[PDB]
Amino acid sequence: LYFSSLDSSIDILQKRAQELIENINKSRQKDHALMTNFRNSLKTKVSDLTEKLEERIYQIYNDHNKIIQEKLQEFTQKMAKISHLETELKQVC
Amino acid sequence: GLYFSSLDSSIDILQKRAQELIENINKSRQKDHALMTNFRNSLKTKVSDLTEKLEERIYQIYNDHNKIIQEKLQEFTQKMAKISHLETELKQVC
Amino acid sequence: DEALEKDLNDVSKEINLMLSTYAKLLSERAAVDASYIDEIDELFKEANAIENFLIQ
Amino acid sequence: KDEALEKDLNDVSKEINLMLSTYAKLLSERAAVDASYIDEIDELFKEANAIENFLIQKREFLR
Repeated sequence: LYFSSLDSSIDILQKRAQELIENINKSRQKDHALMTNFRNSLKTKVSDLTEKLEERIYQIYNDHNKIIQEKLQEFTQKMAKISHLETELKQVC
Repeated sequence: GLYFSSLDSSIDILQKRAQELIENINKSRQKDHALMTNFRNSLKTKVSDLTEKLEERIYQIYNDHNKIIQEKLQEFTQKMAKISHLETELKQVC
Repeated sequence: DEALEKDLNDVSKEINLMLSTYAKLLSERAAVDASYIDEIDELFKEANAIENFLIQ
Repeated sequence: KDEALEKDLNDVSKEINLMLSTYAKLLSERAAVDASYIDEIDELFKEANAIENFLIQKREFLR
């Protein structure tokens, strides 16, 4: 009578042990999924940051090229003006 | 005559300096465009390595967790066997 | 040029914050695992109590 | 444990700061090269301008 009561205690203890091991397994699976998705979204966010850095650097380089092209065109026109002036002086002299 | 030739030489020196400068700019651009891709390579690889080291330390922690859990499970199984044998003794005696 | 400086520093800031948030996540999950260790401890206590009564 | 995680977090932050600072240096040097090229273009234009002034005053004297 007493022995059967402690027998139910024994059954509950062993079965609690099995259920607890299964809970640990599910917890490990949940932790692994959380780890992998957080790592993935982190890498995606880093890719976005690299993308914006490249965008701003590209804008800087584009403005540099615009300035270089404008100054080169202005220099070429000044050179042409000097060439025409000097040809005129050649004619006169 | 001499003045015109001197001024023509100055004008040409200007022309050649401009040409040389454009060529220099172009070569520098090819170089810099290689450099930028090199940076995007190294940034992603290093961030992955750091995440790697973090996960490594975690793996050490979880390995210690499994070691402790296995020791306690083995002792608990011993407790269950010991209690089962004691109970069998008490059952049979009574 | 100014914006490049601001955004470089901000990028470093965001990456460090994100990696520390990852570390915190990792610690919290390991803490859950340790809590299961303590649950095994509770089962051990119950086993020892039953054994003590059975001895006497 | 958590302590080791914090210390390696420090190493991670140090390394990320190192890479971003090295990138900043890389960009600063490249921008300096571009600015030097721009200054060279400006100097070339000034030389042309001086030559043009010379021709303009010679032409005005001839007329």
